[PDB]
Amino acid sequence: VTVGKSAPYFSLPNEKGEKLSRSAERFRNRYLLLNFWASWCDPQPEANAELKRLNKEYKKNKNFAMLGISLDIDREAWETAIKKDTLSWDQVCDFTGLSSETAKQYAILTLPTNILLSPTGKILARDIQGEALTGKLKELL
Amino acid sequence: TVGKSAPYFSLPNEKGEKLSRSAERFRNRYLLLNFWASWCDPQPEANAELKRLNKEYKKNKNFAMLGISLDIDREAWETAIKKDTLSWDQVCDFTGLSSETAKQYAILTLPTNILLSPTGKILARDIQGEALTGKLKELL
Amino acid sequence: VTVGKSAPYFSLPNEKGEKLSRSAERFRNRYLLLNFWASWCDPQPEANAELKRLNKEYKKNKNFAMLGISLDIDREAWETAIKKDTLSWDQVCDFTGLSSETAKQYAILTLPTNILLSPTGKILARDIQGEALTGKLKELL
Amino acid sequence: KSAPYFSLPNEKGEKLSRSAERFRNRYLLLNFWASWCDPQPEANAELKRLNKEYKKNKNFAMLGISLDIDREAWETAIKKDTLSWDQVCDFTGLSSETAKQYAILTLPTNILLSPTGKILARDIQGEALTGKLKELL
Repeated sequence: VTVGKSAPYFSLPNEKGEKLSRSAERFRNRYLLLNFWASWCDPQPEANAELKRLNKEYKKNKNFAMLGISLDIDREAWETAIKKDTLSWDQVCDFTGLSSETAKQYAILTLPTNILLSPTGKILARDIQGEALTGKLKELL
Repeated sequence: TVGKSAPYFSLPNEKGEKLSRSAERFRNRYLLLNFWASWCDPQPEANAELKRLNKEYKKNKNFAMLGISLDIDREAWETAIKKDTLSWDQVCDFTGLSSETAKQYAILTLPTNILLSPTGKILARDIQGEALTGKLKELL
Repeated sequence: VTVGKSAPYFSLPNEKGEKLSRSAERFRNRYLLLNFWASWCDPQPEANAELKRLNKEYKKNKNFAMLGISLDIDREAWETAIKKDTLSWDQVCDFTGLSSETAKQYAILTLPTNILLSPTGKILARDIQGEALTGKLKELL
Repeated sequence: KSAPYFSLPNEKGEKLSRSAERFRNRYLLLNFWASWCDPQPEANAELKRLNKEYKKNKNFAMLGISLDIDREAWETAIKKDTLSWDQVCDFTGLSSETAKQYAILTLPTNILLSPTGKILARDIQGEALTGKLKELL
């Protein structure tokens, strides 16, 4: 799952229990930024500022979506961090933690970690953050 | 607690009748205990996933679910049971935070799920989401 | 530990690991409001708003103090709630959770619960909240 | 339950196991942590106090197991927080097989083992930790 490979399938429940995949209508045929995080890693002030910024900036852009994938094991901790940190974009978590199959299939090694996917489900960037991320999204969007 | 025997309990249900694991409706089955209380139930998805499981395995005779509440008020307890349609067996002995059941099962926070094997061994605890449903999908 | 009994001894670590007891300089000779809570029981907007009001109203008043005693078992979850909810007063937690010795000795049955102590360490009111708490303190201070 | 086998390299690159001379036949406190996820200072401050308190007690040892993937962040953290007891890391991160086998789901996490390798307690902090050790040692 290096850059240019196909992104592994996922189907993970959101804050309302609805399972989301890349082929959901909110995500299909878009550049999709996945941000892997967990409440038990907070605070992440710098990582969340960049994400919040990108979420406001491309709010209306139909070619972009963001999905938070949490490695929380407790839905109360997960929701509390979503509310406290205003994580307003789509959020999913299957409460498996460090043993998460999705983290393992995405080869995620530390948290937080951003993975950028192309409209055809190809990995375009791994652990992209900061200026490099703002830059990349400017070019692509 | 994983691997040790589940402590004995005898707790009254909504009608006032005492239940233990040796009850006919529980014995020799995988038994999911969910500890909860109406006064500490801040995430609706906790009950919704248990409702989905109750529906999904209701015809499986090797599975049963038991809600144990740390409520202290019978009326708040029955009200939450109806409000969220907690259909499976429901017990409560009205001791609250000093519940001896909770202390023997090493229940430290609410809500907590504990999965017991047919001979009463603790197989898993504190499980939610895929950690809960994948484990059950494997056992049943 | 009914009203008019002695408050049991406690010695519990705060956010910096210092053990606090009723005999600490910050609490001695003061009316002491204990609030028992847990991050795993949130949100509690009504309860917190009430405590936050009192904290502010009586900040200058050297005869009144507040102490949050949490039944959290995880430091991170407890701190996250302290910050999200701005629980500025003193906070202690020994990470024993719902079987806590302190909870049991104060005969706390549910959460959140307030216990009001006198300067001599005697129990003035158990499970006191809302208007009854605002009026009781006006009357005492 | 029994403690899975591991063999992990320390700061000097030597492999350590529960069977190592320095751990064998002792109560062993394992602390799982990483420098990239250590947001609460009191986690380490309490372990440092225990390291100090039980220093002479030869029935007891501590081992830190880090999920770091960068040797320089790992050692910097060890020096900064003065993590003076034994430290291992094998640089696999969240994919750590040791973390998976000990069912470590979140960080930090403490696991207490008996001399014979059985998991006596896990996920304990504060009085849950210091009280259980007082009662064993």
